[PDB]
Formats: sequence, C-alpha cells, structure tokens
Amino acid sequence: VKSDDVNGRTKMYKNIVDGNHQMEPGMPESFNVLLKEIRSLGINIELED
Amino acid sequence: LPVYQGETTQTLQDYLMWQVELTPFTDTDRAIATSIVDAVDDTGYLTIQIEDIVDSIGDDEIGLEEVEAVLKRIQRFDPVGVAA
Amino acid sequence: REELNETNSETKRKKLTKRIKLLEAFVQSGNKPEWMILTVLPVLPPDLRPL
Repeated sequence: VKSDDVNGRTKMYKNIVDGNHQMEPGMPESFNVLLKEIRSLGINIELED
Repeated sequence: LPVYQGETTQTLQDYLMWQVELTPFTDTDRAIATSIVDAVDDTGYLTIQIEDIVDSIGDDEIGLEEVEAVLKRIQRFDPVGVAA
Repeated sequence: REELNETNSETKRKKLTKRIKLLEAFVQSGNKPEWMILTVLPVLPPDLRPL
C-alpha cells in the first residue's frame, strides 16, 4: 500500500469501504514492469510456479 | 518517469472512469460505464451514444436497457452531468 | 579438461579451469551463444518513456 502506484489504490479503497481489508500479492507491480523490461522480456526464464 | 499525467481526482474523463472503477459493479456494468466515459467529447457529454457502442461491440448481451442503467449509474458521479 | 589434468602449475591451474567451468555451464545452459550480439531489440512502451 504505502507508496505510489495508485493502480491498486482503487482496490484498496473498495475493500476498505466494503470493510474487506484485503489485498492481492500480485507482483512488485514495478517488477512486473521490470519484466516489461527483461531486456524487453529478453530474460523471461521466469519459471512461475 | 515511466509515463506522465495531469490533474487527478479531477482526473478528467479518466476521473469519471475511475469513479466508475471506484464503485461496485460487474464486468458488464464497468464495461458499459467505460464505453460511456471513453465516448465523451471535449464538451463533457457522451460523445458516442449507446447505439454506437452497441454497434461497435456487436454484443447482444450488452443491451439498451443495461447500457442505459450503467450510464445512469454514471450520470452524476464526478462531476454531476458527465457523459451527458 | 585435458590441459588442466596434464598441464599443472601455479599459473596453469588458473585461467583455464575457469574457462572449462564456463563452457560446462553454457552447455548446461544450452542457449545459442550468438545471443551476445542479438537480432531483435526492446523498444520502450509509451508508458515506459516519459516527457
């Protein structure tokens, strides 16, 4: 929660208003952006399990 | 410095899209609200009517009643009288 | 491997088994080494390059 990417800000606000108080691990959204990198995905041996 | 942006919460048409994303709605309701918001001209009114969105989608599931309901839920959120 | 096994010295022990291990790893890697100078290049998303 505590920074900048307002993308899950909407989800956080909706969950809190619902009192859901829930979050999704997802990816460093910025490391998902670093995959966007990945030498342009050049390095994607990423064996997500 | 990945991208750039302007006034927010006050986020322009995208502020309406977010206030739509800031309320509880299903996938179809959100999609129709987004069709209403993205189809809004520089004057603030709904640039493309429900019929244009239905024709572009070509989806029978999205109907005039459902589209009208989703737009009326998005008639006055941020600010009042958007997608006029 | 043959050179390291036969040619053994203070300097012969070094600078070559490193090459042997690098080759063994690259074999374990399996990718075409020609990737060092590639054939395609990433281009920034517009939402990756700012103003």
